[PDB]
Amino acid sequence: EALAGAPLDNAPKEYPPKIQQLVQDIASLTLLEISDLNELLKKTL
Amino acid sequence: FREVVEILDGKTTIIEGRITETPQESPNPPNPTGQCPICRWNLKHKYNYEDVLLLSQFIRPHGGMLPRRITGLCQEEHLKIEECVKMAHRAGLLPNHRPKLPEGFVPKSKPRLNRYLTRWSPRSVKPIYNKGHRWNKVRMPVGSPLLKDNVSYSGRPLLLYH
Amino acid sequence: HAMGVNIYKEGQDVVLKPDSEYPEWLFEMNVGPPKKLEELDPETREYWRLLRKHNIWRHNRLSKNRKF
Amino acid sequence: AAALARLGLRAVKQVRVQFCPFEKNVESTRTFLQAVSSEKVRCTNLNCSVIADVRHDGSEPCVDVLFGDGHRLIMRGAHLTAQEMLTAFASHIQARG
Amino acid sequence: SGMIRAIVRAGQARPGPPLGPILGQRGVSINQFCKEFNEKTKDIKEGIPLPTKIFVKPDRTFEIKIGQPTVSYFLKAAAGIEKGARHTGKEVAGLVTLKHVYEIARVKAQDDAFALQDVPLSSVVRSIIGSARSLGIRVVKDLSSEELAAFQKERALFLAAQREADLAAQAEAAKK
Amino acid sequence: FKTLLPVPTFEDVAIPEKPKLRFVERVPLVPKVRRERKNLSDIRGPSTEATEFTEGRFAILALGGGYLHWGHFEMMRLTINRSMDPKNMFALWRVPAPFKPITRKGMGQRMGGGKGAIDHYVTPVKAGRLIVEMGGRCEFKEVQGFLDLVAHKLPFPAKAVSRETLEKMRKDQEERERNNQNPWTFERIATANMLGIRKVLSPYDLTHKGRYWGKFYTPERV
Amino acid sequence: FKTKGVLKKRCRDCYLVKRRGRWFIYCKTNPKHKQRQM
Amino acid sequence: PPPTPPQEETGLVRLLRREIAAVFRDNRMIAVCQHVALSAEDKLLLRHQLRKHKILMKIFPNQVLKPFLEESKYQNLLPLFVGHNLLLVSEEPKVKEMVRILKGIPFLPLLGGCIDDTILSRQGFINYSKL
RNA sequence: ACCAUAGUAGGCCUAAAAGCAGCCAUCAAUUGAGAAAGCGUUAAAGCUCAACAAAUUCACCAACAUAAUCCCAAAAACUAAU
Ligand SMILES: [Mg+2]
Ligand SMILES: [Mg+2]
Ligand SMILES: [Mg+2]
Ligand SMILES: [Mg+2]
Ligand SMILES: [Mg+2]
Ligand SMILES: [Zn+2]
Ligand SMILES: [Zn+2]
Repeated sequence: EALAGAPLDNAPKEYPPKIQQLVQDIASLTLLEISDLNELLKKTL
Repeated sequence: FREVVEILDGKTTIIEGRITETPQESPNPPNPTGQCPICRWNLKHKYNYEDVLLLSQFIRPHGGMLPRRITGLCQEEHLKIEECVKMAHRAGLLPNHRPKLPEGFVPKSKPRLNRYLTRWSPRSVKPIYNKGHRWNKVRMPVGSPLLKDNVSYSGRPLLLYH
Repeated sequence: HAMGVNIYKEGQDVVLKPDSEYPEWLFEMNVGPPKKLEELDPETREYWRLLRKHNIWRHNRLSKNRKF
Repeated sequence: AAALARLGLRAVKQVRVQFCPFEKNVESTRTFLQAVSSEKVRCTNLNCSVIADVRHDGSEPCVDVLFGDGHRLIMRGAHLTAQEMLTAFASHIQARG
Repeated sequence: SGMIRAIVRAGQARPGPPLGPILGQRGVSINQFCKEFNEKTKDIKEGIPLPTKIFVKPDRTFEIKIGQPTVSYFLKAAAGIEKGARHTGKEVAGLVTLKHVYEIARVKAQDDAFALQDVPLSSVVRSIIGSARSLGIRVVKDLSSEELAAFQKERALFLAAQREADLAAQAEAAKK
Repeated sequence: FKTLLPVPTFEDVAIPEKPKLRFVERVPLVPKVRRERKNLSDIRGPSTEATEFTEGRFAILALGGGYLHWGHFEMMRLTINRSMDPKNMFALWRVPAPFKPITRKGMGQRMGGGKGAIDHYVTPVKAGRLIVEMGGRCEFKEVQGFLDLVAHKLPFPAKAVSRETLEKMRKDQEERERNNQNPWTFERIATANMLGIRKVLSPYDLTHKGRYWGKFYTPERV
Repeated sequence: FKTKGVLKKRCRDCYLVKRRGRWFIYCKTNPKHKQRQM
Repeated sequence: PPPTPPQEETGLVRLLRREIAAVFRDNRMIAVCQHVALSAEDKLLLRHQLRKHKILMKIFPNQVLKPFLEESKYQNLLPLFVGHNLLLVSEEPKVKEMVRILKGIPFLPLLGGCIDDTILSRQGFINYSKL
């Protein structure tokens, strides 16, 4: 494998795709799953 | 080939290095498996002081020489190149590789003595006043012992001391 | 100053703690023979330190004929 | 490191070295920075401040000094070698000031 | 203007040699240093020599920092001998156990040279044992029952050895 | 960064008592009263006696022949005794005392009249004879460095040599001799008497093979 | 100067230079080390 | 040329290789620095000030460093290791008290580094410090 | 080229022997540095080598003035040579 390319502050625009796919996986859920997710995150942290 | 330019613009000095396009090696050497540049171009024991076109390749524009780490030559052939460049410089070849100093060209001296095959320097040889007979003779060296390994088409050895 | 150590004077001159308070590593190291080159493991940094010390000894023995 | 120490760099006010370490042509700049930041050069005079600016996408390796003859020497070492930079630096900054 | 390393005994600081020609060469007043050294040192009643760093300044003033005492006096006080071995390795100077070396290791853990170091206690106990290797005192792991018989033999043996050495020195001085 | 190398450790070297060079005498304790002829065959030719090492690992090798007397012996003794370490070095003579007497006639009188009076005593040394042999637990380099000054001041040409250096030059001589390119050599000419060369050559030259001429030995001869 | 047959450096600051066809020991810190081959 | 003689890696080379493997394995913060020749008192005071917050520092030769870090996953750090260098080592990375050291003296550059398997620049280290 | 910080005035003798008139040990820190291979001091202090780290063209020895009437063929490094 290989490591990251280390972008800098001159042209920083590239967010990681893991963050975007986690945002989409959150946003594809209903409010009962929002409450379950919030309870399971409050219990762990 | 990298050049440096020094610029003075109102108590500000700017020093810059700029790359100029350099010529490359010829594509097909006759002996590709040779390491050394002369010994792969099969010019070993071939060139002389007269070969201006090859001695112009391994020299600076101010008449200086390039180191063996840059040139890639084997040590004996680098010494042969150095001796032949010195011999051509005292022989009057390479007239355009002298440094420019426009104040000094105008005050002419006595005309330049025509010479060639000079192993030594003109300024450091004492005249042979005493000379000698045949059973002890002070022989003036002509050419250099570094170039005795050149090929002989006549078959006779090159007379280096006469 | 001068002090003579006796049966009481060798224990009352300082705080003599029991051996169980003391660690293992003071009993671990050697006392009397310094470690030689052939004894130590070749994958030990102290072995290469000893070899380097022998190299400085060799260099000092070689540099005895300096004219400078 | 010794050439700047012998020459008396007490006439120099400010040094800055701005470079990008992730490039390939800044090693001469790093060597020149380590030359001007050595111990004897530092203890030649205590009133001279040296600054080591580190960037990533600045894309210009450079050194810039100011000294009290009204002079500012700026040279961008990208193709220059460290010996050339040291020689030009000394032969300007000790001849002037 | 410079640095001076001076090993000075605790209760004796005098305006004479070696403190005279060394510190008076720098141009610093000797009496002020003697007063400040006696003031800083007089709280220690142990009578122990101290290596001290004198930073002499270009305006002819001075600064003083006190360090930990010497390994030689440490191990001489631990082994109960007055002087070191004449021939190191051919003979032993004294006998101690590991508790003396370990206590000296905790004492020298606050030295100016070694406190600025980050080395553990194993390094300083190795340093004191290595100093003992040339100082002539041989350590033992566990001698606590045996060191009574060891001292009882070795005091008489070294009394005879010191008497023989004194007789040999007197004979050499008479023949020289 | 550089890689460390193993140091040669010498644990089998034993230093004998009195490691300095033994004092030699001006005249042997029994004087030779009979004046004998001055043989030059003890200088001429290669050395047969004491051409190899016995105890030490370094030596002074004599490339030429010549005489040694008490001045040279005192020179070698004093120089080695002040330039070596007695704890780490020991030295040994591989040459005897000055035993062959050299006579002089009282200078200024005419030729003839008989033999002169015995002036001094010398030792003959051939080519390839070891003079001083040194041993110890240290390397060759410092020993060579202080033995070249000794070997330079001797009458014959001499070198500071080790065991490895002596075998190196000997097998170098052998490979040069078997890698002779020309078919004609001194052995083939002189032993077979080619072109009647024995009229000019000496009977000793069959043994010397051209490498020795008088007291002079040239190692480049083959 | 001193005219000699073989040349050596009497200190570490001496240097070899070939001038006028001859070899020179030149020294800057100690000028007494100036030697010339014959 | 003649066929290539195979050079043997020695015990010192193997020891430094496993030392680099260990310091790149067990640690969380590995920082690169351009090493500057200082006063020796300043060097030892720097070692004590890094001992004040448990960060260590070593120098590793590039002859045994550069091929190992070329085969390793940290190949992007090769331009920072062409010249003179220094390695800063931390368990439990906390970089306020290290940048507080590196701003107190103006001429010790922070080139880059790697915290938690991510390669960062000096400004990246600064942002991670304020975070 | 580059760089030099630790026990530590290692222990005896000596007016003084701080790596270094002499004798005995020659350990031990830091990735790195010999109880020190050369200069220096009355004793110090200090300047250099080795050791890290930075890199890497090659580096063993070899060279030595002169006479007396006026120096002594002229000269030539390649057209083919058992
Ligand atoms: Mg001779
Ligand atoms: Mg160590
Ligand atoms: Mg060095
Ligand atoms: Mg004359
Ligand atoms: Mg004529
Ligand atoms: Zn070639
Ligand atoms: Zn000199």
